[PDB]
Amino acid sequence: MLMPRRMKYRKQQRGRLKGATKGGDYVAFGDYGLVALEPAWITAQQIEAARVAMVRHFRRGGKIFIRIFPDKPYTKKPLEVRMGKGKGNVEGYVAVVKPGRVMFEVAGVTEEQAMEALRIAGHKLPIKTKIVRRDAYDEAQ
Amino acid sequence: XXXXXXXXXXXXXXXXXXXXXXXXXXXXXXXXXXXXXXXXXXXXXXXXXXXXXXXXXXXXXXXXXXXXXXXXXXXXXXXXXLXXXXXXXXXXXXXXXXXXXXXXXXXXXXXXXXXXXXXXXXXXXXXXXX
Amino acid sequence: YRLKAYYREGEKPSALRRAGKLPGVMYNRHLNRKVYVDLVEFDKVFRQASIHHVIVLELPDGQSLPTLVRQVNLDKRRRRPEHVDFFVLSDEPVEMYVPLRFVGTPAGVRAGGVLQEIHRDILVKVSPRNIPEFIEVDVSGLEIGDSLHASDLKLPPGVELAVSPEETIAAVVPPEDVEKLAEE
Amino acid sequence: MKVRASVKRICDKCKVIRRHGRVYVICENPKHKQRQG
RNA sequence: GCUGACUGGGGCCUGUAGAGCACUGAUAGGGCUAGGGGGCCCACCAGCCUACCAAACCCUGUCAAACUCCGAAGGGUCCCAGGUGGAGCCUGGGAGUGAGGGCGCGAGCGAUAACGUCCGCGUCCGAGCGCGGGAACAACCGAGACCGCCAGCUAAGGCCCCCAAGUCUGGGCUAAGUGGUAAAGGAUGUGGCGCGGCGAAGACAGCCAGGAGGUUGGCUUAGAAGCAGCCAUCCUUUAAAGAGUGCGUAAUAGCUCACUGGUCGAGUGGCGCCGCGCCGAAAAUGAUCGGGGCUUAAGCCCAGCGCCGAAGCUGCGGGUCUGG
RNA sequence: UCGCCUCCUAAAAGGUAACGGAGGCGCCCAAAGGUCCCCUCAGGCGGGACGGAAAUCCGCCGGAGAGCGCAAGGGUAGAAG
RNA sequence: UCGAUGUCGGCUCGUCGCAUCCUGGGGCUGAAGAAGGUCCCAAGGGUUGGGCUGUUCGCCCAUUAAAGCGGCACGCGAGCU
Ligand SMILES: [Mg+2]
Ligand SMILES: [Mg+2]
Ligand SMILES: [Mg+2]
Ligand SMILES: [Mg+2]
Ligand SMILES: [Mg+2]
Ligand SMILES: [Mg+2]
Ligand SMILES: [Mg+2]
Ligand SMILES: [Mg+2]
Ligand SMILES: [Mg+2]
Ligand SMILES: [Mg+2]
Ligand SMILES: [Mg+2]
Ligand SMILES: [Mg+2]
Ligand SMILES: [Mg+2]
Ligand SMILES: [Mg+2]
Ligand SMILES: [Mg+2]
Ligand SMILES: [Mg+2]
Ligand SMILES: [Mg+2]
Ligand SMILES: [Mg+2]
Ligand SMILES: [Mg+2]
Ligand SMILES: [Mg+2]
Ligand SMILES: [Mg+2]
Ligand SMILES: [Mg+2]
Ligand SMILES: [Mg+2]
Ligand SMILES: [Mg+2]
Ligand SMILES: [Mg+2]
Ligand SMILES: [Mg+2]
Ligand SMILES: [Mg+2]
Ligand SMILES: [Mg+2]
Ligand SMILES: [Mg+2]
Ligand SMILES: [Mg+2]
Ligand SMILES: [Mg+2]
Ligand SMILES: [Mg+2]
Ligand SMILES: [Mg+2]
Ligand SMILES: [Mg+2]
Ligand SMILES: [Mg+2]
Ligand SMILES: [Mg+2]
Ligand SMILES: [Mg+2]
Ligand SMILES: [Mg+2]
Ligand SMILES: [Mg+2]
Ligand SMILES: [Mg+2]
Ligand SMILES: [Zn+2]
Repeated sequence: MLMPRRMKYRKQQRGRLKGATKGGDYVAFGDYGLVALEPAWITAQQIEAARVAMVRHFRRGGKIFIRIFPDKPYTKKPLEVRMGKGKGNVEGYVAVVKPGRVMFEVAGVTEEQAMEALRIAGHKLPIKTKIVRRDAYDEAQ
Repeated sequence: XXXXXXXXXXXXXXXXXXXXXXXXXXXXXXXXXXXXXXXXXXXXXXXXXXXXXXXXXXXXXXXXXXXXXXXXXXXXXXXXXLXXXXXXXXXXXXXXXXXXXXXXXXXXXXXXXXXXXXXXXXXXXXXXXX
Repeated sequence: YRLKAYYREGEKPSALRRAGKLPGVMYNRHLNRKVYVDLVEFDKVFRQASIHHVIVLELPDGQSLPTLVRQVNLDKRRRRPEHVDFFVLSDEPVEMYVPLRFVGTPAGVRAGGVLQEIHRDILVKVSPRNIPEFIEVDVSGLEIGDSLHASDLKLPPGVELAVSPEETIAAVVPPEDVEKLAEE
Repeated sequence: MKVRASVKRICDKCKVIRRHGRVYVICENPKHKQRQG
């Protein structure tokens, strides 16, 4: 999958999901990008499932830029166990994405391709998405 | 009207040497007969007697922006203008007169011509060959 | 590129937009006024104007002063403009972003790879009067390996730069085909 | 391809109709025939 | 005996929200560059190349309860002021209580499941299962019931009948009974904004004609002729016709659409939004939004006048507890 | 699991729970105490006999990242080292 | 609900759901026909007898148009066992 190589703490509280995006709202790298429209924990297996979908659509071509990173520990208690006895074990890792974050984005591929490519990856994600392309993203001078 | 602008501009410039500007019939041909008709007074008149077709609309505006109305007898419908800036006007016609009678079409298909300014006629085309 | 502006006294910015306008501001050494522009109209300009070309504003005083966007703040969600910063041009030397027009088919593409345009601009200081349009760039020749950058561009008359200039501006990276899964 | 939740066109000769209050996909080639359910 | 809660003005104490990487760690790509596969290798003296691995470091993008260069709102406390309250403070007598619960918000746990669980502030129930609304219903909305009245104004919620009061007045929306409660996801459902593109030098649809020569473009174990992956990525005679839009041959053939001629001779296709609706939608005794029923509404949205409506508030009479 | 210490959870005073998250203590020092006087680190880059990539040296550059008996935090070179 | 709500399986007796096993309608089929597959509509009525195990369940035997899956305090002990 995709996950941190080291850590200071193996497990962490759940935290909340209010707010916009904090950052990562403009294209920055490629020509097109997939933006999140709802709050959600995107799991490593979801990210992978999307990325492969990408590389799979446009076989041998362009560059894909995964911009979200699963570094937050997802926990789960053993099958059929009661409440108590301490915190559960790490089942996987997630990426906390809030409305507006540009999760993925492609480069070096025909427009038509960028579309169907990003559309598919959307389906793999557990939230509503929107495709876009460089615009007022030139945050400069 | 951005591409049609160049179209008319070109028709006019070409409509300059008005010596054999004629318009007749023998249509409904294939693409194989394309290079055919396009060989009449081109193998005796050279790059002087050619056959170019364009929008009737844009064509009827050309004749206005440079006197040559009277094309009322012949105007409506799908038409072609066998422009001949050089090479015998009556000779470049003695061609379009045969190929037509050859491609299987009665001696009835000639919609007037303008020889160096002069409204020809219908039957006045069956003679421009003989 | 003509874009009209209007003055703002000091009434709820939330209203301006809940209307159809886009609040903003004008400034440089001297002068700094709260202004605004029609949203749907400012967008049509910026789409091409961007921050690479000078946006000539106006006002009631019929004073068409030249400027260029210093920064546009977005809405994060809804992702649309929410405020603009207009920099009024003078005669003084100013630093701006001039678009890099990478022209040519890099040998690395036909071969194997994608032209990742690391930097589609480059802040450079210059004279308002003398503002370039686009700094062309020689891309052909770049193979799969590393790629040209920063200190490798034809800097027009009176236009140096505020870069490293080691800052890589482009690089050809091999393409991604098949064969995946490394964690067996 | 008959009764699904996602009814689209599949091919240039497929036309999206709507009768009996439902969305049907009508087309020359019988397979593409769809509904919604 | 004015010091109370609460409040105004000062002074600081602080590190949450947020944000941000300067610290501690986590981070994707790129550059540069110790190494190490290894590579041309003139062979020890270095060396050169590398769409692999890859430090440190810089650039672009980010991440944190146990990160913080930074940092609110607020909160705490002291001082000066308001504040006469079943306020406070001091001493003593009598206790009961030490199973709490729901709701909101901030965290943990949980699986951001539970009429779950554990803390934090608040609030109600508890003890207000007294009253009005919510069909019914401890804790949702309204409101703190001393007693009496065949008087009055209101609250929430209502004003077609059940059922007290508008079948009220203007502008819209919906056509499903949506309203009367589910998602991703679909769709020429309706209505309204946009912004571009084409069109009376004739667009859009339909119809009529053409839709060609380079040649079956090169490349494939069978073959691949416009229709499996690439280079060059173009030419020709042209009104206009691709090294081709689907259908289709084993492959050709065939039928098509890209484009334009021409009739016709007024608008017409593209996408981005917003409102309300359609499908998506299967569970167990008999059904229904509480019922009847309701469609320019008796639904939804937005203005307005007016009424109904509690044990709340007035009016009238009475009792009682404090203080003066 | 049961007492004690550090950090978080703890909602920027204090306090605050759960079989919540993550680590320590049940010692030690006669110098690791008192006072007086001096001294300033870690690393980075050079240059260096054996010298790993830190032995000890030399030269710049370096406000603290070193050190402070042991956990963690706070603190600290204008010293607590 | 612990000042008591008898607990598995069978028997008996039904009744309901539909996410349909058969039967009836129908679309697509890689549907020639016949026989299938799949999806949509549809419970009106049907949905066998045995061997083994307390069994539910399953595995077999022999048939069948079919030998459906679930609910009713895992229906039914003031009805039986
Ligand atoms: Mg006082
Ligand atoms: Mg006080
Ligand atoms: Mg105060
Ligand atoms: Mg913090
Ligand atoms: Mg935060
Ligand atoms: Mg204060
Ligand atoms: Mg009291
Ligand atoms: Mg007492
Ligand atoms: Mg207790
Ligand atoms: Mg309890
Ligand atoms: Mg308790
Ligand atoms: Mg309480
Ligand atoms: Mg409690
Ligand atoms: Mg409480
Ligand atoms: Mg909870
Ligand atoms: Mg509870
Ligand atoms: Mg709860
Ligand atoms: Mg407790
Ligand atoms: Mg109370
Ligand atoms: Mg009550
Ligand atoms: Mg009761
Ligand atoms: Mg009540
Ligand atoms: Mg009630
Ligand atoms: Mg009272
Ligand atoms: Mg009244
Ligand atoms: Mg009211
Ligand atoms: Mg009434
Ligand atoms: Mg719905
Ligand atoms: Mg939806
Ligand atoms: Mg109305
Ligand atoms: Mg009263
Ligand atoms: Mg009294
Ligand atoms: Mg605290
Ligand atoms: Mg606090
Ligand atoms: Mg000493
Ligand atoms: Mg009893
Ligand atoms: Mg059914
Ligand atoms: Mg059959
Ligand atoms: Mg049954
Ligand atoms: Mg019984
Ligand atoms: Zn079809």
